[PDB]
Parts: sequence; C-alpha cells; structure tokens
Amino acid sequence: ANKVIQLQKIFQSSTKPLWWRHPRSALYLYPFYAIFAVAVVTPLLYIPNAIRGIKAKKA
Amino acid sequence: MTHLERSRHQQHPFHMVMPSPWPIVVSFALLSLALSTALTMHGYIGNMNMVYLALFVLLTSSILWFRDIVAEATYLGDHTMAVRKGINLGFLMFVLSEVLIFAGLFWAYFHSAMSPDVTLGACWPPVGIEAVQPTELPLLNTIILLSSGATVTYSHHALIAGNRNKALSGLLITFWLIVIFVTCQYIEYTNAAFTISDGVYGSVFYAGTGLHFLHMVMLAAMLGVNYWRMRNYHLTAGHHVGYETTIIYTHVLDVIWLFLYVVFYWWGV
Amino acid sequence: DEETFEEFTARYEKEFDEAYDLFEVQRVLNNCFSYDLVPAPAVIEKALRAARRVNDLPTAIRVFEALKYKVENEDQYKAYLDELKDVRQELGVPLKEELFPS
Amino acid sequence: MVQRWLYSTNAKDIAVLYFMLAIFSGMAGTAMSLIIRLELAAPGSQYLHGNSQLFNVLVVGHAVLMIFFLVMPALIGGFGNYLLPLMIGATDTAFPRINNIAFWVLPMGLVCLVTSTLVESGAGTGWTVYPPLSSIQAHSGPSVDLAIFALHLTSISSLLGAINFIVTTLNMRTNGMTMHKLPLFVWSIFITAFLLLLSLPVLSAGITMLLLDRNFNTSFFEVSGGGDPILYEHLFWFFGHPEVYILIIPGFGIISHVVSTYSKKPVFGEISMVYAMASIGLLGFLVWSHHMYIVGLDADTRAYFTSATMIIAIPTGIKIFSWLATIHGGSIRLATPMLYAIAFLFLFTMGGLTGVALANASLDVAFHDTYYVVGHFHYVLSMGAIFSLFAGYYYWSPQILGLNYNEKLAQIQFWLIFIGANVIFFPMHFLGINGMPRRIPDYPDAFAGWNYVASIGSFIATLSLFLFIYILYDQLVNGLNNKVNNKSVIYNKAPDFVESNTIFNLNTVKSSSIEFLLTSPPAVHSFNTPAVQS
Amino acid sequence: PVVKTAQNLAEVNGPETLIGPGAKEGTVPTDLDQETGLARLELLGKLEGIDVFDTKPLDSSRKGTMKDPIIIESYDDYRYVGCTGSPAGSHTIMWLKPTVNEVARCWECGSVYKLNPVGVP
Amino acid sequence: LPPNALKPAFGPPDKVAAQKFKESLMATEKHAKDTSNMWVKISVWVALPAIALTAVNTYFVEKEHAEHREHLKHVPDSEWPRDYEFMNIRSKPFFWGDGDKTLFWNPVVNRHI
Amino acid sequence: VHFKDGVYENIPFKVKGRKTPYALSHFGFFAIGFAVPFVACYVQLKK
Ligand code: HEA
Ligand code: HEA
Ligand SMILES: CCCCCCCCCCCCCCCC(=O)OC[C@H](COP(=O)(O)OCCN)OC(=O)CCCCCCCCCCCCCCC
Ligand SMILES: CCCCCCCCCCCCCCCC(=O)OC[C@H](COP(=O)(O)OCCN)OC(=O)CCCCCCCCCCCCCCC
Ligand SMILES: [Ca+2]
Ligand SMILES: [Cu+2]
Ligand SMILES: [Mg+2]
Ligand SMILES: [Zn+2]
Repeated sequence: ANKVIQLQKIFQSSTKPLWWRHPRSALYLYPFYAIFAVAVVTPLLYIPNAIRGIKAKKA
Repeated sequence: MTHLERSRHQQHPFHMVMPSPWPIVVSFALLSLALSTALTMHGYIGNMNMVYLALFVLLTSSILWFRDIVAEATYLGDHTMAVRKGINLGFLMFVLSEVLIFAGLFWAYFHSAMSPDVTLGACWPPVGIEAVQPTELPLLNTIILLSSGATVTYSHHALIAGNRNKALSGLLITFWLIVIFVTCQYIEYTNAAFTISDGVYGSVFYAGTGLHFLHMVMLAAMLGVNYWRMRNYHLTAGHHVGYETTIIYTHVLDVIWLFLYVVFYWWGV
Repeated sequence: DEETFEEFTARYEKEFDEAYDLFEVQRVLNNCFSYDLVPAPAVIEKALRAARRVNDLPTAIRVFEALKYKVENEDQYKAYLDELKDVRQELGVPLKEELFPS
Repeated sequence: MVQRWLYSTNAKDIAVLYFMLAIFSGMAGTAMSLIIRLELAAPGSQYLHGNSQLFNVLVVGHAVLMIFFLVMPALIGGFGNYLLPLMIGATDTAFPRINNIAFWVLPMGLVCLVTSTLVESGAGTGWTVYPPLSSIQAHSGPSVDLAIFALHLTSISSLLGAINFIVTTLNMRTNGMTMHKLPLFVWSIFITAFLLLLSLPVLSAGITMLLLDRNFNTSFFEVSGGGDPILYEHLFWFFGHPEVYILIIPGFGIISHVVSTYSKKPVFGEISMVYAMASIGLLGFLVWSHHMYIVGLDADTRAYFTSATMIIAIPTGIKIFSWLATIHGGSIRLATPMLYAIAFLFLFTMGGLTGVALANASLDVAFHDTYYVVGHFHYVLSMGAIFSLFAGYYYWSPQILGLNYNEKLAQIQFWLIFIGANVIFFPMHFLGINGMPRRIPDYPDAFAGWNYVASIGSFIATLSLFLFIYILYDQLVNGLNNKVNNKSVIYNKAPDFVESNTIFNLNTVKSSSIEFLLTSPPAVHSFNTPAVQS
Repeated sequence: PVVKTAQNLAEVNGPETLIGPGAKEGTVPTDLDQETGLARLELLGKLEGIDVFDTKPLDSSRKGTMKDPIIIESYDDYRYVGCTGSPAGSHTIMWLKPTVNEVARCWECGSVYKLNPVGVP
Repeated sequence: LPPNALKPAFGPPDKVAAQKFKESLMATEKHAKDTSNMWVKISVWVALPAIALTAVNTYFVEKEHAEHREHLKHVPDSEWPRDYEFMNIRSKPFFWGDGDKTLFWNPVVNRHI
Repeated sequence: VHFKDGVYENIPFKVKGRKTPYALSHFGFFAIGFAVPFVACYVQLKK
C-alpha cells in the first residue's frame, strides 16, 4: 500500500516513545501489558507451594 | 554542506538506540517460561496452559522487538552502511552459534554410533528399530530444500535488478516450499516406527532432526515477514538486511540438512 | 635500528640545541636519561645550556641529581662533576647535596 | 529514573548494573563458601546436622554463583561494557538492546538458582551436573531443572554479550585504530568473546540433553536405554576448559594494563601478548579431556591429551614472563592495583605449576577428585580472577565513579585477602596429596588439622571482603573528601625524575588508553567527534 | 508552504528535508527514493563523492611545534587525539585532550595539537 | 552565530569515486538481471522436473507404506513383537494428556508401552 | 538520550539527597546478599 513515506513523516514528527508512534500502537500494547502482567505474576505465585511440597491436585 | 548544517547530525555512523523496554520484557517472559515449565514438568501446576501463556508472552515480546527494529530501519532510517555491516556480521555470528549446536548433536550421534553399546546389540541401528529409509520421503525433502535455495537466490537477484513481480513470486514460492518441508517432516514424524524414548537412536535422531525442524519453522516465520515487508515496499534495491539475513539463514539450514540427511540416513542405515 | 653511542650523542646535542621552551627541555631530558646509558658530558653540557636558555634553574640541578641516580658508581659521579666543573661554575648551579647540606 | 536503568540502552549503565549483580551474587557465593568451610573445620557434623545433601547443594551454589554470577558478570559484563566501547572510542556498542537483554536475563538466572535451592531437595550434583546422579532416578523433584535453567539463562547472557563484543570491536573502532593498534584488554575481551561464542553451544547441547533425559523419558545418558554418561563428560568439558580460559583471559587483559601503568613503561612485546592470548584461546578447545583421565580413555588418547595440555604452558609462560619484563626496569608506584598485579603474578604462577603437575595423565591417577585439584583451581580462579577483579576495581573506579577510595584501607584489605587466601588454599594441596577425596562433608579424622587451618583462613578472607564492602561505602560517601585530603592517591602516575610540578599539572594524565582522559564520571554520550589516532 | 527533498548535499537543512518521494506503484524502491535520515544523508554524500563521517587518521606528517600547532577540527569544544610520533608509529600511543583553551602537548614526542572548534551547538 | 558556522569544509565533490559508485550501481543491476535470468533457466529446467520425478516415486512409496500401515492396523495385542530393553523407556510419566503418550505418537504404529 | 551526568548521576541508588542514611541501604543490600544462603540452609534444615 506504500505507507512508507507517510509513516516516515509520522514517526520522525513525534515526541512519543518508538513503540507508541504508530496509530495502531495501543491496539497491540494494552492487551500485551495485561497478558504480560498475568504471565509473570502467576508462576512467581506458584513458588510457595513448590517449596512447601504441595503438588497440584489432579481434579 | 556548511558547518552549521553539519553540526546538526550524528558525526559517527553507528545507531544511537532509544531506550526500549523489550530487553527486560523478554527477560521477564523467559524467566516465567523457565519457572512455569519447571513447575509443570513435576506436577506443581496442574495443566500446560501456564507454559502456553509464557510462550505466548515471549513470542509477542520478541515480535514487538522486531517491530521496533523494522521501524528504526525503515521509518527512522538509522541503519546506515556501518550499522548494516554490523548487523550482517552479528547475524553471521549467531548463525555460527547454531551451527556449533548442531555440531554438538552430531557429536552425540557419532559417539553413540561409533561406540555401539552392548545393551543395544553392538550394531547401528539397534535390533528391533527399523530405520527411516533415505530414498522415500527425505529425498523429496532434500530436493525441495535445494530448490528453496535456488528460489531464494533467484528472488534476491530479481530484487536487486528491480523486478518486483519476479522477486515477490520467488519469495512466495520458496516460502511455500519450506512449509512443504515442514509438512513432510511432520508427516514423517507421524508415520514413523520408533519413538523419542526408543533408546539412543530415537533420542539423537529426533533431537537432531527436530532441532533442524525448529530452525525451519523459524525460517518460515522469517520468509513470511520478509514477504510482507517486500509486499509493503519496505525493501529497497540496495538497502535490505532482512532479506540477506534470511537467505544466508536459508543456505546454512540447507547445508545443515544436507549433512543431516547424508549422516543420519545414508550412514545410519 | 639500534643507535651507537656517538649517534646518540649527536642526536641529543641536536635535540637540546633545537629545544625552545621549558616543556621541551624537560621532555628532551626525560627521554635523554631514560635509556640504558649515562649520556656523554657534551650532552649534559648542552642540557645545562638549554636549561639556561629557557631561564630555569632547578632542572639544571636535576641534571646532576638524575646523573647521580643514573650512574653506577660513586666515582663516576665524581668523574662527571669534575669534568663539568667549569660549565657548572659558569652557569652557577649547585649540586643538590651542597644545596641542602645534611 | 525508570528509563535510564530499566529501559537502558547505553553501555555504562548496563555495566554498573552488571557489576552490582556480580558483587551481590559474589557476596552470596562467599557466604556459601564460608558455610562450606565452617562445616569442614572439624570431623563430624558440626553445623549442618548430618544433611550431606545440603552441603552438596551449597557446594553447587557456591561454585555456580562464584563462576557464572560473580566473575563472568563482573569481568565480562561490567568491565567489557564500560571499557570496550571506551577504550576503542566507540560511541555506544552495536546492538545495545542485546546488551540490555543479556544483563536482564542474568538475575532471573539467579532467581531460579535460588528457587532451585529452595524447592523440594536442592541440586546436590556438583557444579558439573554429571548423570545418572543428576538424572531423575537419583534426583527427583524440579530442582536440577531450575539449576539447568539458571545455566541456560546465563548461557544466553554470555553468548549474546559475546556477539555484541565481537561486532563492537570489529565494526565500531575509531578512525585511527587498526586491529594491531588495539589495547590488550580489548584484545582480551575479543578473544574471550570468541571462546564464549564457540563454547556455549556445546554446553547448551549437553545441558538440554540432560533436561530431555530428566523430563521427556529419552536416553542420551541412561544406561538402561543404551545411553552413555561419558557423552555428558565430553560435552560438558568441551565447554568447561574453554570456560576456565574465558574466566582467566580478561585477567590477562587487566594485568597488562595495571602493570604497564604502574611501571611507567609499555608492555614488553605487546603483539606477542596478542599472539599468546590468541594461542591460549585456540589451544583451550583441544585439551578438554584432561578433566577425565579416569574414565578409561585409551593410552594414546591420554598420551595426546597430556601433551596438548602441556603445550599451553608455553604461551602462558610467555605472558607471565613479558609481565616480568614490563615490571623490570620501570619505576614501580606500588598502589593497590600494582599490589594485586604482583600477587596475581606469583600466585597464578603457583597455581599454573600445580596445573602442569596435574596435566600428566599418569599423575592424575593420583590426584583426580582430591583436594589437590581444588588447590590448583582455587589458586588460578581465586587469585587470577579475584585479584584481577580487585585490580580492575581499584584501577578504574576513581575514573568511572569520580570518587576516590581510602588507600590505607585498600592496602590492609589487599594484605588480609592475600594471607587469608594463601592460608585457605595452601593446605588443600597437602590434603589432596595425602588422599582426601573431593566433595565430602566429612572425612577420616586424619585430615582435621589442615581442614582446621584452612577453616581459620576462611574467616580472614571473609573479613577482607567485609572490609572491601566498607571501602565501597567509604568511597561512595566520602569520595570528594578523599580527593581533597591526603587519604587517597589522586595521580596514578607520578612525575618523571626531571619533570616539574607545573609542567606535570598541564599534562596530568599520561596514558596509552582513552579511558583516563575522559572526565570523571564520563559523559552519558561521549565521543561526539570521533577520537582520532595516528 | 512545504519542505523539499534535498536533491544534493548543498540543499539539505534539517532532518525533515531528508525524506524524499516514495516508489511509484509497482516498482521496487530505489535507495534514492525511500531512504531517510542519517542513512539518506550518507547516501547523498556517497553520490556526491563526499564521505560523510570522516574517518581520516591523525596527521602525523610533521611534529607541530608551538608556533605552528597541528590543527584538528572539532564539532565539540575538545577532542581525543592519540599521538604516536613524527612518522606514523614512532613511539607508543599517547592520548591527549586538546580543548578550546588549552593546546595539547605530547610529552613523548612533544607535538602540539590545537583544537579549532566548529561548534554552533 | 559563531563565524565558523557558514564555512563549507566537506572538500571537493568531484572525485571519480562518485561516478564509480553510480556506475557500479548500474553494473550490479545489469549483472543481477543476467543472473536472475540464469536462475529462472535453472529453476525451470532443473527444479520442476526433479520435484515431479521425485514426487511420483514418493507418492508410490507413500501409498505402499499407507497400505502396509493399514494392514498393520489389524494386529492384535499379543501379536505385537517383543519390546526390547532400550525401547519405549518410561523414567517418569509425561505431564501432557494422561501419561504414556508422546507428542507425535501414532497409536497405529507405535503401540508399545 | 540526554540524561543527567556528574558525580552521583552515574549510579542507580541515591546517596546524597536522602531521608534515611545511605549506610542503611548500602549494608542492607550486602546483608541480604550474605543472608540468602542462611535462608536456604534454614529451609533445607526445617525439611
Ligand atoms: C570463581 C571461582 C571461585 C572462587 C573465587 C572460589 C573461592 C572460595 N571457595 Fe570455592 N569452588 C569453586 C569456585 C570458586 N571458589 C568451584 C568451581 C568449586 C567446585 C564445586 C565442585 O567441585 O562440585 C568450588 C568448591 C569449593 C570447595 C571444595 C569443597 C569440596 O568440593 O569438597 C571449597 C573448600 O573450602 C570452597 C570454598 C571457597 C572459599 C573459602 C573461597 C574464598 O576464596 C572466598 C574468598 C573470596 C572472596 C572474598 C572474593 C571477593 C568477593 C567478591 C564479591 C569480589 C569483589 C570484587 C569485585 C566485585 C571487583 N569452594
Ligand atoms: C582460572 C581458570 C583455570 C586456569 C587458567 C587453569 C589452568 C590450567 N589447568 Fe586447570 N582447572 C580449573 C581451572 C583453571 N585451570 C578448574 C575450575 C578445575 C576443576 C574442574 C572440576 O573439577 O570441576 C581445573 C582442573 C584441572 C585439571 C583436571 C584434573 C582433574 O579433574 O582430575 C587439569 C588437568 O590437566 C588442569 C591443568 C591445568 C593446566 C596445565 C593449566 C595451565 O593453563 C596453566 C598455565 C600456567 C603456567 C604453566 C604457569 C605460568 C608459566 C610459567 C611460570 C612458565 C614456566 C612453566 C613451565 C616451563 C611449565 N586443571
Ligand atoms: C632460560 C632463560 C630465560 C628464562 C626466562 C627469562 C626470565 C624471566 C624474567 C625476565 C626479566 C628480564 C626481561 C627484560 C630484559 C630485557 O628486555 O632486555 C632487553 C635487552 C636489549 O639488548 P640490546 O640493547 O643489546 O639489543 C637491542 C635489540 N634487541 O636484551 C637483553 O637484555 C639480552 C639478555 C640476554 C639474556 C640471556 C640469558 C642467559 C642465561 C640463560 C639461562 C642460564 C641458566 C644457567 C644456570 C646455571
Ligand atoms: C533497601 C532499603 C531502602 C529504603 C528506602 C526508603 C525510602 C524512603 C526515602 C529514602 C530516600 C529514597 C531512597 C531510595 C533510593 C535507594 O535507596 O535506592 C534503592 C535501591 C533498590 O531499591 P528497591 O527497589 O529495593 O526499593 C524498594 C522501594 N522502591 O537500593 C540499592 O540499589 C542498594 C544498592 C547498594 C549499593 C551497591 C554498591 C556497589 C556499587 C558499585 C558501583 C560502581 C561500579 C564500578 C564498576 C563498573
Ligand atoms: Ca566436618
Ligand atoms: Cu581444564
Ligand atoms: Mg571425578
Ligand atoms: Zn607524540
């Protein structure tokens, strides 16, 4: 579609961080942040049961 | 130009990268991957969806990293000749590292074949394991990999010469060729006689060919993103490092499969 | 290539004659004395001339103090400072040991 | 301040973060070493109530912590990322996001190592993770998996930093710098980056085969299945001896610099030092099976490997003699980096000579898994890496921090770690040559005397470490005061013996390296115009 | 109004003048078309013949006494200069910092380097 | 604002390296077009007959092995041969599915437990 | 990008302008570094 010149103008004329400069940046960036927070909270949360001995119940 | 105007630029070619979170984001994803798989291997998590989520976060963080690097190379124009030379040499050294991993796997194979154990039966392959025949399916695999190499070099030279529809058709044909390789490899793993748990033959066989299968899935992703960037005019005639990177990766994977084919089949049988 | 002793002598005579301020006199003297040879007395005579020409006393005392720490005996120091007796009398520099008598 | 340290993309901030994680994990490794030596003071279970598993777990924690989390992050990461862009005049190293992901993938390797120690039993397999002891039949539970993942994350860090270092010193040199005109620390970290790049694949291969045996029922190493445990020894030691040369060669870089700058004369045959470091780096990968003279290799194989191992005594001897030739005839200014260089020279020569006695496959009959090999390796590792680290710290920390350290405390810290490290690692040769086995929490009671004097030495070494982290505090709160009074050394090079003091004051730093003419703490992006060189 | 696309090196003024026009409809982009920024500046330089990002080694032809010091340019107020001698590699490397106010004297060969600033920060 | 601001100091833009750069660009385009046509000659005259002539034998042996696996499907449990010592070892149960089943586990061919 | 530079802007922590003493944080960092293996020994001996 040859958006290269227009995206050069948008990307160079921007006081935003580089991952935010595209107009579709939030469309990736918000669910990625939520999914990342869940995926790094939960296996840290399963460490007390690991060092306690409580394996996961097979239900 | 003048001196006032020369004062407004970099004065050294190399890229001064903006601060980005994707290193610590990929690192946290890799830690959660390692933790969740070490807790799901030994039953401390009930099911595999945690490891699936950690792999998903690692993939999307890597994709966002690559989105930032194609943004800096395309829209910000920060990749001059010195940075292009640098990333070319960096991809070459990473390719050398993967080749050395495969040399380690070949060492495992050559040890366990040149020293046949007495529990196996002092013969290679062991008794009861019918080997994969070379001429049936892997001959088709290796000739479509060789034609993939011919197709990427034809499409790359069609890109340099300026012809768009020849280079696009070449890159599309070679991407479908290597996914035909991936499909034939999955078909070979589906209808095969032995398992990965069937001794050291199944062990080092599925280890070597599965690591090469993984690298060809990675090359499938790289050929796909290179087709997208050539379609949406990201690749110029004299400025493309994603393409040169993906075709030297294609040729190195072709040479690795050639050695894998000749050893693991024409010497394994 | 290694320099013979007389080639060293000619080179540091030329260097001390061409030296033009105090940084150059001290530089030429530093890498004059940082070889494995006590310089010939013509070189020390040119060093005292060149330290006089830049109007600095204490480097011309440092010539003899570095000669003392450089030469191997206590007798060759005497052979040097009696062969430079007329030059040191003409310029009027002291030795450090007869400047700080202790 | 979230951006500058979390989202970091310049090399110096990554370097001080590498150094902070290195010294945190080095404190932890020293604590594990103290606990090991405390339990090994007198025979019978003194402090750990029985529980040889906990002693083995602390052994692998101490070993893997001091190697993969103190010396390799400190030497490679902190000193490379500070000086390697600086000492070649590069603006900021190529691929700085790879430079950031290597650091940030390290402390989660620390996290999963600590949680391997905390979960069900702990990895008690030694630092070599030999099967079938580290397999699932002897070590159930998820612990050795998490130790394996610690090794994998630090392997990622070492390989990615090695790639970064290779293309930085190849592509991003300044305009006057040919490859022959490079410094010796830059050459050293270049050669170390190449050995990392060519070694860590075989480690990743062997470790992932261990993991595949443990959790996916496959048999690379299980005898019930046809597998062979000697394959892991071959793979791990093809990593392992290149690894120990990786640990020592940045020390060979640092010691050239502190010796040349505190003898006030250049290195003797610097191109021969480049050739000797590269010869050691090439000769590492050919000698890897001296660590397994016991498994029953052929006599021609061992007769090869003793010659190949002995051949590396020649370039290390060329290096150790060219350092003596640099110190000979100069004017020694005995500051603490010079003290650490001299002590490195003597004690690394002693460790290398015990290693040469270990190179022979007929004598490694008598010395394998004795405390003689821990004498050898704690000598070369401890002195040649910790003295190199302390020399690098006391050498470059006034420049890269702007804060001078107390000098009298630095010399008492040096002397205390000198005599303490000697007192701990000298009787290990006696215990080994009298036949004390390795990795034991308890012994026959004929070993108690030398175990007692070594356990006395450990407290001296820990006191010198506590003193060193006091020197850090005193440097950080009173550095400018240390510059203004006479409690430190402001000038690393005194005036020569003709040079006036004002003539010196116009030219106060005389180095053959870039880093000392940079401002105290240097510019966040220095080298606006590139540094020119003839 | 609007900015131009800086057809040669005498015509560029700013970073926004380095954008250029795109590829048309079905051609591949040329380097002249879609390169932007510092790489486009380097490209226009390689077309003109002018190597941007000077990589010249230090002038080691003469010795540079204090009446005619070796003039070295700097777009900052200082520079790092490593001297090795009156031939190319005569003595060991000696790193110096000429600034605006101070000349740099070598002390091993005695060369005198004078900064001249280009500046306009 | 300094007087050195409007001084041009890039040098002469009339070296022959400029014309050699642009002529080398033209030469790379022409040589790339010639090499491209050579590779359509190779990729049409070589790759397509090789892939057809390999696919015909591969389809015949694929149908043969499909027939042999279809015959091997109708085999009772007592008739499957003796699994050896090294074959299908189970050091620990897998964590996916229910236990003794691998990833690409074919129950028609790999029946052993 | 342009960060602040100078004597104490090179380091992550805050030494001079500080509510608590610096010695608190500086020795608590090395103290938890030294006490990580004691936490490990306590957990393994309680087991
Ligand atoms: C990095 C290498 C390294 C270093 C320096 C050390 C240092 C010490 N080690 Fe260790 N050790 C190993 C690597 C090392 N070790 C390895 C690989 C094993 C093998 C395990 C096995 O075989 O299974 C081992 C095993 C081992 C044994 C053998 C036990 C056995 O197997 O039976 C013993 C015995 O006492 C020991 C104790 C000590 C002690 C008391 C120190 C003392 O020297 C501690 C004093 C050291 C310091 C005080 C360092 C300073 C601290 C810093 C943080 C540096 C600061 C400087 C900067 C940050 C610039 N460790
Ligand atoms: C700091 C890293 C380091 C370095 C540099 C070395 C250097 C050497 N090492 Fe060592 N070594 C280890 C780290 C290191 N080692 C570790 C960690 C282990 C134990 C691993 C484990 O068990 O898990 C080990 C164990 C080890 C073994 C295995 C023994 C066994 O497990 O049974 C052997 C065998 O050959 C060996 C020999 C050598 C030799 C010949 C050198 C040479 O490179 C030394 C070269 C130096 C000199 C030779 C002295 C200087 C030269 C001169 C003064 C000139 C004059 C000398 C002569 C004429 C000879 N050491
Ligand atoms: C086996 C012997 C060597 C072992 C290893 C050496 C010892 C390590 C420590 C070295 C420290 C000094 C090095 C710097 C000196 C320097 O660099 O000197 C530089 C001078 C320069 O001379 P020039 O100006 O004439 O030439 C300029 C152009 N080359 O060359 C010398 O001095 C020559 C010294 C010759 C030494 C001969 C040794 C004879 C004894 C051999 C052993 C005999 C044992 C007998 C036992 C009963
Ligand atoms: C630990 C107790 C903290 C108490 C804070 C109380 C807050 C009340 C307000 C007080 C003022 C603000 C305090 C916050 C600032 C702070 O202290 O920095 C906080 C950080 C971590 O913070 P955190 O995330 O754990 O804090 C949680 C709340 N945010 O500490 C540290 O890095 C300590 C680091 C120790 C020093 C290391 C010394 C060695 C450095 C070597 C460098 C040289 C390298 C040379 C070689 C390359
Ligand atoms: Ca005991
Ligand atoms: Cu070794
Ligand atoms: Mg052993
Ligand atoms: Zn000079």
